[PDB]
Amino acid sequence: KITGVGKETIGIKLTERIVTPDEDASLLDQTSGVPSYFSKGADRLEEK
Amino acid sequence: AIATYNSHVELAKYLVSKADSVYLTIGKSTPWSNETNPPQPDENATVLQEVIGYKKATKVTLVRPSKSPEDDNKNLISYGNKSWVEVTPENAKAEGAKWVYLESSIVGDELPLGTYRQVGFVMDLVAKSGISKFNLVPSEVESTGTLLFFDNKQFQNRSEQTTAKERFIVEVDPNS
Amino acid sequence: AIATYNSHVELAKYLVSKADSVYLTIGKSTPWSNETNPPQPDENATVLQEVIGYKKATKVTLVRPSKSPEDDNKNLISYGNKSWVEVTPENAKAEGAKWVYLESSIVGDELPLGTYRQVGFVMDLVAKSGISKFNLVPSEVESTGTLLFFDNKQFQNRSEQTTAKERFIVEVDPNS
Repeated sequence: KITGVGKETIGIKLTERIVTPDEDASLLDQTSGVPSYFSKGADRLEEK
Repeated sequence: AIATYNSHVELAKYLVSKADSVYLTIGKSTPWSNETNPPQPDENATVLQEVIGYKKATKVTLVRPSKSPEDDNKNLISYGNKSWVEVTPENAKAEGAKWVYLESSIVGDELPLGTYRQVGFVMDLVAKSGISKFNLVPSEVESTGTLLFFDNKQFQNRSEQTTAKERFIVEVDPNS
Repeated sequence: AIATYNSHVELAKYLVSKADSVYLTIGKSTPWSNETNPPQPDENATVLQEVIGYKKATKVTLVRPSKSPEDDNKNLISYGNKSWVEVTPENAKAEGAKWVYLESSIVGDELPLGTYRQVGFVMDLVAKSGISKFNLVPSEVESTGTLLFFDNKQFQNRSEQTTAKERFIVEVDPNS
């Protein structure tokens, strides 16, 4: 919300993360599956 | 009245779902009253004695005893002079898997130094906030949770080249 | 390897957390071979024979055996010519309440009347969309979930005057 007086500028601010297969059951290998051998590989950059 | 085979399978699927909260813990850094023969593992103990700390389990899963040739190709683990195969949560009642495999390893330096004589897995360990690391000394923990399974161990030591591997195979009712 | 006393208490707490999904089920409306000696129950059974229907569990709780004077200031259940007392999830360790109580009641013909010889309880049942009524005949169920516990009793009737209060006291590990 704005104050309704003088100039006001509405803007978007993006923020970045490294995100890991410990936070993400999805980053766990489909060669095998869930927490399993082959499974805990790379992390990700993500921007929102 | 009687719990079914598959109930143990379903409770075993519940324990595997708890995996995040499962920590190996090590303790008893000083002598037993008999270092040649450790005391009995009293199931009324809620905690290890002389707690060194806690490490997240590296592998929590359903298993069964393997058989050859058909399993030879699958992910295998060796335990108790027997060979075991990993089972996935949806397969559990197709396989018959009422056994849970639990493991962790202490990577060299990641906890305080020297001997241990107790080994166990808790679940429901909750850290103090802004801590996230998988290895915890008791002064970093907010709730220890519940000691699920544990064992008493002998005078064998740890230092930084000796990454130590500890594991069990268990079921919820070991004796129906 | 061994499951601690408090592990049973926690698994009992988990079954009590599933309470929402729990249904009584009744079946075996035709005779046995010997109506004085039922066949022994088989734990490998996934469901009752001759399923009459499902009724939502009316009461799911931790319990323990009662004693006096300490339980005189509490909720008492009567069953098996023994008296039992209700226990709550955040007290389960402090009371030692590894037993679960299950109970449901069928009022009159809200399921089709007649005899039954199998009593059992399921979790994870789900009904077809919009059917919220706690009495179900099998066609109204979307998924049967899982049969956790049951028995092969000798026959009993149900009639318009009756209300068939069935129950079980059970524990995850009836023998450790």
